[PDB]
Amino acid sequence: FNSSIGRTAQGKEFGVTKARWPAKSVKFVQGLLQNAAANAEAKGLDATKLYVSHIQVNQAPKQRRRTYRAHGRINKYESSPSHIELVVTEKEEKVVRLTSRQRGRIAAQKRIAA
Amino acid sequence: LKDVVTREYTINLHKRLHGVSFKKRAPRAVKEIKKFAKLHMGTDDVRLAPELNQAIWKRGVKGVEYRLRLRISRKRNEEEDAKNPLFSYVEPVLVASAKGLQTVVVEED
Amino acid sequence: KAGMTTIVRDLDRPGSKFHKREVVEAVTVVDTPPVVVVGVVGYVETPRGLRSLTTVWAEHLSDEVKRRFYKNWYKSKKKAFTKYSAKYAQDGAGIERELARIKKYASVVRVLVHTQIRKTPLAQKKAHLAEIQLNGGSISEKVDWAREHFEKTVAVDSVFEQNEMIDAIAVTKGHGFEGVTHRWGTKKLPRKTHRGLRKVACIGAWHPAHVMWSVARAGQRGYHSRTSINHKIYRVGKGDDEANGATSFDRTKKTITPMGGFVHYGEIKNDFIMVKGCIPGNRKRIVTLRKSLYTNTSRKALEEVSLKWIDTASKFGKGRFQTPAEKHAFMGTLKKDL
RNA sequence: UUUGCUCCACACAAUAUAGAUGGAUACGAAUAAGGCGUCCUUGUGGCGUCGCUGAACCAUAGCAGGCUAGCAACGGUGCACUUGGCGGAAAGGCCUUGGGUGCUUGCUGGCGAAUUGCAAUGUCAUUUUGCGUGGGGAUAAAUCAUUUGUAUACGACUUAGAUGUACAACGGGGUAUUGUAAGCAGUAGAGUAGCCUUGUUGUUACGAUCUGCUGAGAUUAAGCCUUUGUUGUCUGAUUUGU
RNA sequence: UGAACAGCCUCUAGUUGAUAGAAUAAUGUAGAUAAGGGAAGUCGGCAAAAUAGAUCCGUAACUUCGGGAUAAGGAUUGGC
RNA sequence: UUCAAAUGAGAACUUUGAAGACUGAAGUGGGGAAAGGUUCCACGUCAACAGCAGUUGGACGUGGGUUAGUCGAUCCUAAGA
Ligand SMILES: [Mg+2]
Ligand SMILES: [Mg+2]
Ligand SMILES: [Mg+2]
Ligand SMILES: [Mg+2]
Ligand SMILES: [Mg+2]
Ligand SMILES: [Mg+2]
Ligand SMILES: [Mg+2]
Ligand SMILES: [Mg+2]
Ligand SMILES: [Mg+2]
Ligand SMILES: [Mg+2]
Ligand SMILES: [Mg+2]
Ligand SMILES: [Mg+2]
Ligand SMILES: [Mg+2]
Ligand SMILES: [Mg+2]
Ligand SMILES: [Mg+2]
Ligand SMILES: [Mg+2]
Ligand SMILES: [Mg+2]
Ligand SMILES: [Mg+2]
Ligand SMILES: [Mg+2]
Ligand SMILES: [Mg+2]
Repeated sequence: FNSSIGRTAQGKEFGVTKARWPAKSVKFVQGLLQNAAANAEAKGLDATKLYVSHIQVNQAPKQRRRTYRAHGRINKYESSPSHIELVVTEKEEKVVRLTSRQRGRIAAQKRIAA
Repeated sequence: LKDVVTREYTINLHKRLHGVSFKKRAPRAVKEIKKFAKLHMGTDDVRLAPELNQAIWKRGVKGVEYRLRLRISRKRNEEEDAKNPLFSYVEPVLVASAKGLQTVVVEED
Repeated sequence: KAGMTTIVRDLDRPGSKFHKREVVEAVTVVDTPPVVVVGVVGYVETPRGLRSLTTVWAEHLSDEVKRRFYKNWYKSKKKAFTKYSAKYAQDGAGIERELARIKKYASVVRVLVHTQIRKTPLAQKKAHLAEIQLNGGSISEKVDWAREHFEKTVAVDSVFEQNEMIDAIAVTKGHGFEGVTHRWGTKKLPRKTHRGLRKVACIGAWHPAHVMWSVARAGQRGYHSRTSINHKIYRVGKGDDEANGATSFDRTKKTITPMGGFVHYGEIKNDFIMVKGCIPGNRKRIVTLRKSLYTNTSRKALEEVSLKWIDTASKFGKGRFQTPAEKHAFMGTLKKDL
């Protein structure tokens, strides 16, 4: 979701030219990261091995307002809310079928190269 | 070396506000002073005395003085310090003229 | 490029109304300290064009040229050419073999030179490194010349002379994004024009159903490579020479530097080239002065030029004194005392 | 930056194949002319021969090629070790010298093969990569952040920065702009109103303005130049391996 | 201040509300300036510029005798 | 528009102080007619609403508040009905 956003040098480390600083999204995500860390501590998981094994954002139901346009017209003015879920996990670390020719060849190799 | 320190500087606001829109000369002077304090003291938290704000605004939004004599004191941030444990406090120095003055380390200890 | 100034000289052009008469001419001063020879490159002819075969470097490289090989000099361990300098260990056998390869092959020989930017009033500190072709003598003699000139300096008087036609190659002054009116010189549209008049009204016919490559359109103006030619050298000044700005007619002991210095550049402490007219590029910009590609016999070339007077008044305003002594003589004693 | 990186050798595993299955076997020119051999007096020479296709030439036999005994000649081939010489058009190959070490079908013997069951590519090459083993080798940068403005819409560009022609903020000087600051004084000032002993440039009050200190004062890089002064600053983050 | 309930500045009272931060490319919208020429521009002086208050001079054709008329065209203006 | 403090989990926007400005009395002041209908005021309070935000609000929740012989209506007639 990046069309006609601006360019910056801070996207070099990711191999892109288009990157931003969405503060509200970051604050919500780090609130949920704090919750997952606290849940891991309550479960007794080692904090140093934790990594974001699953994270997923879904579209929540939209919230409607109205905007007023020229010539007495009315358009939608909607929020695009989010469902966010994330899971942090600990890091952790043949029958052969040969024909008669194949079997005879293998036996011949065995008795020739010994 | 020692972190708590007070020095008096002269800031040249004329060259910093050169060509700035008239309705933002004084606000830009405020931000310029905060940048000046951060440069000289290395403190992201810079606090301006209200009498310094008065001195900045003394001749309106458009008439900031060419030069300003500042007393900048880096102090320890007590009472639940923020991201950094030091902050700069900027005060106006009562001088007839802000010309001809060099940076001086002021100690009253 | 340091700046520009003014000269007065007698015109020597029989048939002209100003023959044997004084003319005022603008000149461009180029600060040219000696360049340091630090390597040689051999070039072989191939059916696909000219190809570099090998490069031989000098034993010792200064920090100003080693900076050219770094993006973060202050942070680096500065290892550049340290293992290469070991090829000069016993007798430089590897160096000799590479120079022999250049002599045997390599129909074209070029040296690597770098500027002594520390001798200019520039803040850069990072020397400019360029390849310069060697002309004259056999290929072996060219390689030998580079050999004894490694780590040595070459002054500008050994390359250029008075009255010589030379060429200036430089990147022009940048102006960023520009509209068609000033980028291409198109006509301004009438005042009554709705939605803008600094435009080209019709950028194409219906067919071909495309905007042609030849239509004037807005974009980058300036910062282009330009090779301007046929600039006559008016003075090869010497840095270690008091009265650089003096002529035989003037004889006032003064340097080429204007009062207050060249604006945005500084002072001329080195050798310099004074060329008639103006050259591409702005002040402080690196410029390459090339010898003429053809022999010019237009009688505008091969015309000996003798300067009568060089203007050194301040360029930071309407400067009306050539020297501080002249200013003191005119004004007298001031409240300031020395 | 996990005992990372790199080269060499062998061991395993994976990966794929625009498609091995004896050998890409090297003059240059002309074609109403040439090649080769030979001789001479060395030529645009004499003589002879050849082509009419590579249907050639070279390689070619051995459990996919085993084991072993000789004869004859001192040849032919492979492998490392080698002595050099040449090759830059994309050289990365070509010509060599000298021993060693195998094979030799140049010629004679002796032993083995079977049942893959009457065929089933019947697997014999070679890009690339990873994991191992044991032997050498070397010991950086770039980006973000900060910074400059020779650059610039943003990206991009161009500069600077770990103790110094270091950088910065001030200060000093130069340069430049305006046009003589404030303050003080004046026997300057059209005068007017008072007060006197009406001085013979008397006092008081108001008075645009004028004169001196004063080409003074102010401003001066913000994209001016310069600096033996003062004060400070100088290891934060990210990533990259043949 | 001024002729003035004009414009401009201030007192009482009221407000300091209109998404903000950074940077100053092109093209815009609004506001301006311009050497020499002076309508050659354009359908067309569109747009802009020029004029402008007050005092004193001086005002033609024509006219329904009321006007035209601020015709036209000039001079002066501070402070003490 | 700016500085500081207070409050608050959170302050460019709330409150207080300080400063800089504006409306400049045919006002951005003080009242009323039509119209609205509780929007007035207090306490609590921020899910939605406020062109961002919000601890604030003409929002949300709960309450309080409009006192006449003399001010009006009520009476008279108007064009009319
Ligand atoms: Mg697009
Ligand atoms: Mg867009
Ligand atoms: Mg965009
Ligand atoms: Mg709308
Ligand atoms: Mg409507
Ligand atoms: Mg400007
Ligand atoms: Mg229009
Ligand atoms: Mg100039
Ligand atoms: Mg507004
Ligand atoms: Mg004009
Ligand atoms: Mg004019
Ligand atoms: Mg026309
Ligand atoms: Mg016409
Ligand atoms: Mg008009
Ligand atoms: Mg008329
Ligand atoms: Mg606000
Ligand atoms: Mg909101
Ligand atoms: Mg209320
Ligand atoms: Mg309520
Ligand atoms: Mg009554």
